[PDB]
Amino acid sequence: RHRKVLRDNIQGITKPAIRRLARRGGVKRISGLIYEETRGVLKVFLENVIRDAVTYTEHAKRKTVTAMDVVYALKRQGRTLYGFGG
Amino acid sequence: VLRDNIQGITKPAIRRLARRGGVKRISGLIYEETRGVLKVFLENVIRDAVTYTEHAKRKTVTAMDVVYALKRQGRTLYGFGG
Amino acid sequence: KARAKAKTRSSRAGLQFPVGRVHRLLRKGNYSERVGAGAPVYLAAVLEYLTAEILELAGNAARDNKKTRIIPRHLQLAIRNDEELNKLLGRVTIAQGGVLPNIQAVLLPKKTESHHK
Amino acid sequence: KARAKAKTRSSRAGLQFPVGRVHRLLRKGNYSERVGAGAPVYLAAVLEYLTAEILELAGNAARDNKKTRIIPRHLQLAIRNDEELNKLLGRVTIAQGGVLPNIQAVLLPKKTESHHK
Amino acid sequence: RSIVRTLHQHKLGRASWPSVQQGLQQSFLHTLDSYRILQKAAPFDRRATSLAWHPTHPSTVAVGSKGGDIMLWNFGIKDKPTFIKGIGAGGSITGLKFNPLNTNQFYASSMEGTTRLQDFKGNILRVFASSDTINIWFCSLDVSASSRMVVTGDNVGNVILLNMDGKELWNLRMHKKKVTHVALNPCCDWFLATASVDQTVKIWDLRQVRGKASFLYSLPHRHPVNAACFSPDGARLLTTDQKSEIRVYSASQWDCPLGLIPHPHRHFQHLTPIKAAWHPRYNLIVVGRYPDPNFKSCTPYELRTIDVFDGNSGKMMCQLYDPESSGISSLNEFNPMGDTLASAMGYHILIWSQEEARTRK
Amino acid sequence: VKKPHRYRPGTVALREIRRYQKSTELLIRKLPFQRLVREIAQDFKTDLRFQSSAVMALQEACEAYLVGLFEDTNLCAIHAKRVTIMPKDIQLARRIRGERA
Amino acid sequence: VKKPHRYRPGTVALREIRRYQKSTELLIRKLPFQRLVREIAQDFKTDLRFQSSAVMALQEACEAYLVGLFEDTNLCAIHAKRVTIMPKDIQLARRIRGERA
Amino acid sequence: RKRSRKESYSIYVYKVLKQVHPDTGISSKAMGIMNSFVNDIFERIAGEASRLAHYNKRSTITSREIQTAVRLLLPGELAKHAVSEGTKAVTKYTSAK
Amino acid sequence: RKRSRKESYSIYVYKVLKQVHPDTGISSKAMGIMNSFVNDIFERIAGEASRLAHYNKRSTITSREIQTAVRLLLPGELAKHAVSEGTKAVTKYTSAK
DNA sequence: ATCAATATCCACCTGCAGATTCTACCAAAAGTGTATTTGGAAACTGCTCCATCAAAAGGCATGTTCAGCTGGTTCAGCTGAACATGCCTTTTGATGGAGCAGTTTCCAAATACACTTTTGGTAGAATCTGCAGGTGGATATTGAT
DNA sequence: ATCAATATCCACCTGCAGATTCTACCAAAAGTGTATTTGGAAACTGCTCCATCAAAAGGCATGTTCAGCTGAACCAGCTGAACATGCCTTTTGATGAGCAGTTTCCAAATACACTTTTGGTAGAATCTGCAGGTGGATATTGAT
Repeated sequence: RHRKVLRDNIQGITKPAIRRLARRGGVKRISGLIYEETRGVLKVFLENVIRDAVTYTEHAKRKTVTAMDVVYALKRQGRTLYGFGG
Repeated sequence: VLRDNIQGITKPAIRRLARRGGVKRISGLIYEETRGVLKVFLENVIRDAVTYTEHAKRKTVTAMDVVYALKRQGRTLYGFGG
Repeated sequence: KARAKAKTRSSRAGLQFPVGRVHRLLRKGNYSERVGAGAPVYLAAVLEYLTAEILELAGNAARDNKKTRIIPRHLQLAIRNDEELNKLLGRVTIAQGGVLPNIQAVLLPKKTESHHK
Repeated sequence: KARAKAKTRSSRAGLQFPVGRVHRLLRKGNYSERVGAGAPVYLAAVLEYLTAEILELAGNAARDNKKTRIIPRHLQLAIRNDEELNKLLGRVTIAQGGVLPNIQAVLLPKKTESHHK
Repeated sequence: RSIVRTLHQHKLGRASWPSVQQGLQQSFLHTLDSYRILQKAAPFDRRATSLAWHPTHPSTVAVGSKGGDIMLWNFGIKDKPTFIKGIGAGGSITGLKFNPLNTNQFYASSMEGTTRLQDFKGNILRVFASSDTINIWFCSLDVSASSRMVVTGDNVGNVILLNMDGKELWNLRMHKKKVTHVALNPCCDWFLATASVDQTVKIWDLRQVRGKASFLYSLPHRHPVNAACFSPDGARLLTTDQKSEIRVYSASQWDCPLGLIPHPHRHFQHLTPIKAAWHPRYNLIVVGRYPDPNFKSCTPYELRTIDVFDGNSGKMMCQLYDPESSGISSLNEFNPMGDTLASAMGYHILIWSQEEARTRK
Repeated sequence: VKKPHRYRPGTVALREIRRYQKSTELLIRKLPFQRLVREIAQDFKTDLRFQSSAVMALQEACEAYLVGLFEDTNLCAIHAKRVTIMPKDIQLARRIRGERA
Repeated sequence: VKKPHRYRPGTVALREIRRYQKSTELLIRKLPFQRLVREIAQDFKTDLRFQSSAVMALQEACEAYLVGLFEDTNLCAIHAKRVTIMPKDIQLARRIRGERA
Repeated sequence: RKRSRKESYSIYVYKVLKQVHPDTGISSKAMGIMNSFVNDIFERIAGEASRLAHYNKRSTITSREIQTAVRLLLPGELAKHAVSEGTKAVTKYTSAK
Repeated sequence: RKRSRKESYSIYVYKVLKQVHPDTGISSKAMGIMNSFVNDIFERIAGEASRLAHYNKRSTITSREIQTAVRLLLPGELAKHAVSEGTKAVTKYTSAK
């Protein structure tokens, strides 16, 4: 079926999930339009990280995106992630 | 009051730097704050440069020293070698 | 003729970290053509001191929460409540780290209740 | 004894940037134990292309100002007007460069000005 | 287009049998779109694994469950279909086939590692093979009444050949991995085609090949092969791979394939391997569809449907799809008469027959 | 008494803030994030496989980044004499940090 | 001519903005900066000399960083329905970037 | 009398400038900026290539490694043209061994 | 003869933990975090030392180089204590010869 | 009976700081060889990744109420931008000294390399036990009277 | 202000899912013995920087002043918050095959020693944009 839950995409991040993330950050009251911009920013960030990871995996001639690939991709941009290897 | 050489960064000079940055109206208290910010930044850069020159057994803070000091802070500088 | 009993370089320096391992990683890794004798011991000592500081703060945080085991959260609190460590690791994310419970003051309910009509 | 007329590896590749010099700088620098033959050629070509792009944009900037010599100001305009290069050099300060003209709209005054008396 | 004009044109003898067959097949496709209704369905415990048609009876269908349950389901009788409970852990009936002599029995290959002859009433007659050892099981099964031979494959790549009374002279390893399908040709009774996960199909002649895996030919495949089924006339070999490809090989130059039919039937651990089947009295191929995001589908609708192609032209001719059964139809086997189609969806068995003929008084 | 207990606007917001700052459980569900990541992976290469740990790493990093951005945004909102975060706050935060917007 | 030509507030400021954005000569004076740099150096270590190029580099880096901070401060100021830069704006700009130090 | 020999990329930058704009000159300070730019990009690409080599447990920096480094550092359409230019350069060099 | 061997800093971190807090335990994820921390700081200091050796045309990394790297990287009072620990360790090592 | 201080902006002209081009020298780069080494292709294998159908348990998408935030509209008052003045700190020159940043040369601690002996992490089992999840109460929050 | 629904703080009590704690061993570490470099002492030159003098002269510290901005105070209107409830959507346990992760080889590749010669540059002669100085010529923003 053509389910495509509101986009089959970033629109799958339910509004309560963005509310939960904002609350973890200390946000008390949220405007209506914040959700779409949050989805856009998430999409851009994910695109960049995944592009770096996919380049890494393609260089080694692998059909898997290893966790260390994501770790090194994040380290490239300066968001080192501790707890998955180094 | 003691000049402290931080007043050497005159108010008109702060106005000029702010003007080049796109501002139009300066509140009075901006001058002391900008003097403090510049002091902190200069302290950091000079500390790194002095560490570099000390490690080389020198007494002159070379231009390459300050350029390398700026590299660490992520403020790469072009024009004085590299 | 003698072959004195092998004594570890860690014991000589009184460090719990492996001096030989740091030497080996320095040679393999191409940091410089030659590695001096005293560099590995110094580097191992630095690593040991930093690890000790982080673990001490983590254990204090754990005791604060009435837990005997250090889970990833307790490392996050230790790193984020100490200025120098927070600066050394200011651009790092801890798996299952969480955040400090900081809440901005203005958001808190306004207890400044005064004369009202 | 043959001693074929020496042709620079730059000429063989049809490049203006030196290929031997990059190979030397790669060997000395501890970038890796071994450097392949094709690496210096590729790197020299990449550097040449980037230099060509920036210089072409700077020259275009100079012609717009009726100036025939590229001064440091022009390179700033070339880098900070092209989005891709700005991304490449977003964390670099050019000596004696200045800043691009930019005035926020809120600052510009009311536009009411025309002969009315 | 000339729906009725061709049969009379034949009747004068101007048309040969093949043209008549083509016309009758066209009629079959034309009526197939009225079959869309699902006349009956039935549940039982776990995923369905095996489908076998009663060789003679045109309403009896046998289906096995992944847990070792066997169900005899004669449509229209409401006789509380016979059900045999199984272990439920590894009793999966990987292959079910009626005993051609006595239809009340069946040859069932099970994950237990026991290809057995069992009466539908429940009592087990005789076990043909049992390799024991747990990480050795039986996956394939085929029986030829003409020569009274029974063939069964193993998980490692060693196939066995037994008479209907025993005395196997076989167990020579022919593949480096699991042997998925073995098919004994109907027309002849001596040459056998076997498909395996080795990504190769080997054709044998059991009456003449005994010399250390002496094969007539090797059919390379790009991906693992699930099934290698012969046309009822035995002149064509239909081979189904695991990612997306269907190949038909003729008796002439076995090696080269007649046509490559793209079709998405990707593999899954928890899905009964998809098998294309031959239409008993036409040149049609029936196989389910398993949508793929990466597969090339030009149509705007990507639905799970039972596709029907033509053996020679290799083009789609009809599709079956009825919402309320949008599951994946792993298996699809036609009724011997060619009127009813039985499908094995997960946990549901589907029959695509139609109503009867004119009514009496 | 017949009137039903109704919490005033806000007294649940702070409670949620405390609850979700005192915890560490991932907030974005596994399946939607997995689908999103795989969809974005199609544009760069076809027939890619993601280790479960790789997707977990991506989720952790994305949630951390969003939490940081929301903190900076809320800080911007206060500076405007407001309690509600609006899109222009996100845009200013991103502009100051160095990202495109 | 009761009063001389008196430009209204803002116009001279805009003209100065244009003039100092079209130029590239250093805005900080040379000798004061030299003396300040030497004071900081003597704080960190005694009897140190400086190459003229090194002091030039310090001047360039400081001016560039300050102008960047002023751009961000102005961006923050406009956000607050204002045209004036105040210390709170510098504080916010430094905080968002991560320059708390 | 005594003086070292500084090595720079000045002459080659001048050659490229002459190629793209024959009737144009470059100041000494602009030449300094260009030298710094070339050196910085050299260091960036070489470092990323070295990391790519060590990460795959390899000890030789081949053309593939520099290709990946360029793909990773540069943005947008700049990567495409640069990779094409490098590929042409290596193809020409190897075709005339 | 296959035998995987994944080298790690778990045992040493555990020894230090017992030394500084005998009645405390560490989770596997916590131990992974500490492993990553140790590797990260090692890379930082070693790379800074390598860079320093290059600037001064020095072909070796000695205790002075690590000391300068530590002074550059670590902030605040953590630099003083770390350098004091390093000096004490090196003097103890040499005095044992 | 909107033009005037100041600006901007163009047109032209001249000399020199400062780029360009040109001698010469010689340090690296090629070229020709001989020696290591090691990247990618077979080969295998054991962990783990792909993603359906029931079944189920929770979140959540959708609709009311409605409290309170929030842009907007007036309004003081304050305050900083503009301008006029006279001192005065900062630029251009200097002229030496001279401190020491580079540049040679020498050799003795220092480290590499290499083997050969030794034992310390590490991959598996064994088993030990924090604490996650329940179960209950006691208290504080919060709220409309 | 009592009070009246929750939430959160507690506080015992299991049991099991990970952590500690035993092994064997083999790969990496440590101990001698040569080779071979660094780099650091010790002695230079002469280059750059400290100062310290003139003289401006350009900038700034310095007071009026008043025009626009910044902050109050209400205010209406709406929009996010909160609960209520069915209905999705996510979560999860059933007993195949792909491919990441190691071994092991060469043929190809790169490295390592001398040699030849040549682009690289030290610095020196030239050219020559354009910085700077006159002059108009408009042009903008602010006063009837």
